[PDB]
Amino acid sequence: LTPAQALDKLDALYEQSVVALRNAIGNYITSGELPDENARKQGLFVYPSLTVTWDGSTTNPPKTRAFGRFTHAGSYTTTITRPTLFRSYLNEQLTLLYQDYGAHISVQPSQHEIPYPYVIDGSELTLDRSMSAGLTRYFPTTELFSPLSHFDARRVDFSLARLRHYTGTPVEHFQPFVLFTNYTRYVDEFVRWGCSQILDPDSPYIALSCAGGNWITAETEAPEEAISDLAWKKHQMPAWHLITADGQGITLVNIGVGPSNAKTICDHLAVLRPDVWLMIGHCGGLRESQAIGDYVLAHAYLRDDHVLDAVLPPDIPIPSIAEVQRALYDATKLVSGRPGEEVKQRLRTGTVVTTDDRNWELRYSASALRFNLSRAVAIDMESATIAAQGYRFRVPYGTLLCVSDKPLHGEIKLPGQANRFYEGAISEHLQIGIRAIDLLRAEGDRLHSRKLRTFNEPPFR
Amino acid sequence: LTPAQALDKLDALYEQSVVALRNAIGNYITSGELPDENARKQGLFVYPSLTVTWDGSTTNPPKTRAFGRFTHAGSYTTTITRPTLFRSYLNEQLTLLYQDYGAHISVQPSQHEIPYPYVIDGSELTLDRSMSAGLTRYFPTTELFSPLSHFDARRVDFSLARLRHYTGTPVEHFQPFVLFTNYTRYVDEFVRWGCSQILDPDSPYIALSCAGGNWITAETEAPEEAISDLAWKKHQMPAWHLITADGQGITLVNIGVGPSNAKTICDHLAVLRPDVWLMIGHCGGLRESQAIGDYVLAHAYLRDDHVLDAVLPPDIPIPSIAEVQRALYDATKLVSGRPGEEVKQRLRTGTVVTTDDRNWELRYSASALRFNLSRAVAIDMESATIAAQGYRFRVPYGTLLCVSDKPLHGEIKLPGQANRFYEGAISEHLQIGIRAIDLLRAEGDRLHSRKLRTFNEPPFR
Amino acid sequence: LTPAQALDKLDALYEQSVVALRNAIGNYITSGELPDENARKQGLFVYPSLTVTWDGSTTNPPKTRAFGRFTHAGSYTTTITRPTLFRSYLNEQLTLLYQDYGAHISVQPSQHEIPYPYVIDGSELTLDRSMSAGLTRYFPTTELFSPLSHFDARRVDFSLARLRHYTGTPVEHFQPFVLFTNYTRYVDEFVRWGCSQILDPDSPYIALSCAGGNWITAETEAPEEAISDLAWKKHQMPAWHLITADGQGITLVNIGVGPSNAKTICDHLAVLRPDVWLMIGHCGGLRESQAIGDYVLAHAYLRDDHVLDAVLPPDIPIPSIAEVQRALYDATKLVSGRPGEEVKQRLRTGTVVTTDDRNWELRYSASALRFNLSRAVAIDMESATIAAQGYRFRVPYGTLLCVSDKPLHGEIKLPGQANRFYEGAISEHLQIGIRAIDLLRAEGDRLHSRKLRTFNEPPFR
Repeated sequence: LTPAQALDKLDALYEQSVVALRNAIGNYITSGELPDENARKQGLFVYPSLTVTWDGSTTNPPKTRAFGRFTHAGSYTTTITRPTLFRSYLNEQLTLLYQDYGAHISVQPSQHEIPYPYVIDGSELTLDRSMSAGLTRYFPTTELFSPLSHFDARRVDFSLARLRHYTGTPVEHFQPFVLFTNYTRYVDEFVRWGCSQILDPDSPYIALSCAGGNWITAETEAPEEAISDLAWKKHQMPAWHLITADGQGITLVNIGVGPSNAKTICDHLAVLRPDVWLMIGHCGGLRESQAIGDYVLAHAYLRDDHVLDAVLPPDIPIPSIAEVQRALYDATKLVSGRPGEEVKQRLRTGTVVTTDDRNWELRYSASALRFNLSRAVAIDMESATIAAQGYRFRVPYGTLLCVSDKPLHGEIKLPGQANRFYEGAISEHLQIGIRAIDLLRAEGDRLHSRKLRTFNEPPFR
Repeated sequence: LTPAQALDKLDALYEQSVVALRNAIGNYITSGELPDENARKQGLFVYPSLTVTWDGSTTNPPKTRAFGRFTHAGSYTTTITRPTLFRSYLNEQLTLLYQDYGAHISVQPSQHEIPYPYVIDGSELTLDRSMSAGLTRYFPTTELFSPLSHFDARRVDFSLARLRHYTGTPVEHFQPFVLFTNYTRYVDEFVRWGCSQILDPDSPYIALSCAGGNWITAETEAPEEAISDLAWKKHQMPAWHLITADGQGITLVNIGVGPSNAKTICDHLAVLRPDVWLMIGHCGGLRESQAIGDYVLAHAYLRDDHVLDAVLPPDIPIPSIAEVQRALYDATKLVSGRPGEEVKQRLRTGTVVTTDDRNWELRYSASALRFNLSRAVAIDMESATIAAQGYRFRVPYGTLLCVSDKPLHGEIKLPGQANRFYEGAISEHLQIGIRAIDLLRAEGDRLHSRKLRTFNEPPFR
Repeated sequence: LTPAQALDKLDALYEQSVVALRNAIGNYITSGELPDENARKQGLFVYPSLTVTWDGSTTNPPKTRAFGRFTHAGSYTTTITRPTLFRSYLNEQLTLLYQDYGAHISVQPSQHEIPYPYVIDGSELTLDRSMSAGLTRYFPTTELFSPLSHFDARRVDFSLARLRHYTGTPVEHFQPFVLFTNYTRYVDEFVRWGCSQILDPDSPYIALSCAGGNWITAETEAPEEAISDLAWKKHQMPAWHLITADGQGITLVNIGVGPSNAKTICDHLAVLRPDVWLMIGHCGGLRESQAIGDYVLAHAYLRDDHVLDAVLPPDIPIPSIAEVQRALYDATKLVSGRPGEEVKQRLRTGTVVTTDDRNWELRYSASALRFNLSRAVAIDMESATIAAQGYRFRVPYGTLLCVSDKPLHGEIKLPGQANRFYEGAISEHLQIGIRAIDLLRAEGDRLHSRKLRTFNEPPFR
């Protein structure tokens, strides 16, 4: 079986099942009819199942590529969902295994049914008590030889649903290069630069999906509702997508503040298999030689975020991704206009502390030892969490923060208040983020190294 | 008071005290005479004390330099020892503070006497029971406003004595660029390349101090006793110094195996304030795609060495020094020929596990989870310790190991056992180390960044 | 099936397999021929498998003996290797179970093939890339009801190989009574005393295997190369075996310094099932009443060695072995002349701290609390590790150190230098060790008590 073929059979099998389930649900709602246990066992509501096998013998196996490789020989499977949405990805990946390793592809009904909530397309239903009880009782609901991908069908559906809700955007609009910001003024500056890019008939950016719904293209009456204030009341983490023809745009998510939030957003955004996400936000400068408006390139993190300690113990080393570091570095060199060791007067590379206690100042003395011990240089509340999640989900990551204040030196200024020197840098900052992406996008596959491959790393990127 | 002046008064005061103490000791040994408590209180046996003050007001204070800076205004002091040995360093540092900040230097007797063992230039002079007791009873012994430097007089003397003993070399011969190796064959290759360098009338290398005593210069009968086998029985960590006129040579120390050793050696070598030390040794490849002879550039460490957990908790992040990473990377590009992106076929950049349990294989199962969790790529027994010590003592560090075997893939091999493919690269490996040093030496001050500065970082480098 | 019979069938089955594998390997090397999977399944490369069963009903079951007992009724099995080497041991053990319990012995091919490295007798192979790859791919490699013995076939082969490498000696020369030393001068004194013993036609000692190869017997031209300095460069832990007719000699291993090393050596030496190993080395005296040259009989250990914390938690109690303690005690009484309670002026029995941080002095204040809390009396770097390993592998153990300096009292000496009084003591010390062994050897089986038996203690000693 071949790539293109596999995709079609996936498309087919999937549509078939979702349609079959929707039908079953309606038939129950209207007449109270139940599905026949036999057709289900036969794979009525089941997700398609994609399997790739390798005999383990190829003359020149790619050993440098970061993804799309085989560690050993055998069969790798996984359930599939939204084949259309993932068509690009699925093809790119299957092709690599098909050609480079000459793998045996095959598609067929899995043993996992699609939870009914994931097939109810229009507005969520509003059945009475009994009606609901009956649904969750007679229909597929959510429950609490080697993996072919990182997430299985159910995990992906679960996250796709959330991404929409939190983001206030369609999962189809997300771009491969992500930018995370903890300050509202960053979106403002992003949207503005965005629309600008659309009108420029040279900028590949041809559209702008906005948290809330607004779709903005070259010909759009009043490009004002782009930042419909109502967004920040309906969506905990609004997103904005500067889309391009080939879908190599830039997606920006304003994760807001709290490690709790940074973990949550990444847990879902991860299923879309991004190429890289960058933390572009404000932070506190801990060194006296730092001036508000300066930049910090995180090269390590003191994880006082707690949110990921369970799944990733604090003594597990979270490294810097060289490729992402250079991009962030050079981007600062170019955008800030000063080439050479000149940048060091505006950029400090060092260890960043991420914490879940915003009023950490109230306990400085207690923190001070660890702060010194780790040669901390700045402090924030998302960095380490974003990095850690990138590390966990194999998504290149990087952190470039802008000093918005110096807690340890009288100058405490809560973002939103008058802080000339910080505020005036918000635009340049966002630009360093964007340029870093440009640089990384041009890197092609170089972007991805083997730095995050686990021993059991799935063949799919 | 000025730099040159301060240095001379230090020289003076020091010589005076050591001589005064040697005298006191002889006078006791010969006649049983004791020193007069009054002259001691006056500063008879005391070390000189160097003090630098800053009023805290300079128009353009260096804020980018990594060392020789002032965080705040005030008086910084420290006891001084072996002023002659540290003449170069002491001058370079005092000068920076004198000029750039216009600091007020001053020298004067401290309140700390020199332990008598540090002044007995002679290995020994046989004293019986009572003679000894009398000595430790009536003479200075080792009894377990801001800091100007990292180590005080006693701490330095302590380490200098050891460095000699462990190394089998004179502390005066140590060079600013250090190479650490865990395999005897590395020294062989180093010595050979060294002598060759001396004979070449273009290679700045004009001498070769050898563990044991042998001093080798351009005109030396038989440059054979260079590796006097007796060294490895008298010195737990033999050193070899390829000295140059200006003292910018290369020092190589064969730390042998065990984290216990790596810590010990660094504790002492640190007082000589090196410019960078590199871990050039063997390791086990944990990834299937690795081949014996390949290289590993550590970009993080899983610290299972235990030896430093007390003074530096495992959750404290130890980063990579960008400058050192590039040098190690580029050096591998150049030396292994075939540069560019082909290097990735021979060099893997990833996390290295350092452990104190050599037979860790006997417990693989237990380790496996953490190995996977940390995306480990290789395993050794010094890396993380050397790195962590560099981190602690503010000495740029880097690790570039060579896969000598693959424990997880039927190929457990021992350093001594026949390993055709590892042995073959030992020369090329050492060359990558040396080239990286060359590259870093040429970096001038660029080598030193602010990545290791603590909040209370001492003015002196 | 009977003892002698079982040993022969083991001998047979083993030789057969190793020969068959060697043949297979050659056939591959020369023609590229592969073994037939069928013959392998049949047990072509497999180790013999020794099984003993007990119906669980004997009138007077030995309940006092320390080893060779049955906890419950059932079948106890294990793979066997080098039957010839273990002939003595294997017989002695199988006999005890055969007679005392009337057990049913049986031998037969196991399910475990012998890793090819263990059958290549001469020197390790040096095949090219492909040749090696092919070997590890098509042949047995090292991959990472109740047990009859402590270690199975593979584990034993693994350690036998290492013992040779680290020790620089043939596993067949190892004697039942072991001495561990952390100072080179101990071997010197041992060798000297050894040759002396050989020449004396009353001393059972008739030979001396030396680390490096040198075999010394009564008629050996120049007994000088006994301590071939080259040993300490090729062997991380040289051994010397004072052999006797009946193999009840004394083996001395210079484990050098570091807990990492002590663990490693015991991991392997353990498979030879020694009768007892003693830690005879130097240490630091922590009590002012102690004088350099004094002895310390460890009766407990503060485990700051970290190296065994994983496998044996620090709160698990490591006791003293009464039998070994008496021997060590009396040996000090006899050898030091001082009889009765006079010994207490030269020997202090107390708790010893073992650490992996050699420059622990640099942190005294932090240690001091625990030191006091544990009534510490001396400090070293192997004791607790050797003791713990003995405890782990059921090998009676004991520690008798010699004070080589007093860190806490102005004499932070560096053993490997000019410490007059410690040097003098060495010979007497080594003699106490040797006398203790004599005493224990005479103890016959008394030596072994039930103090180390686990609940599942294997039948074999």
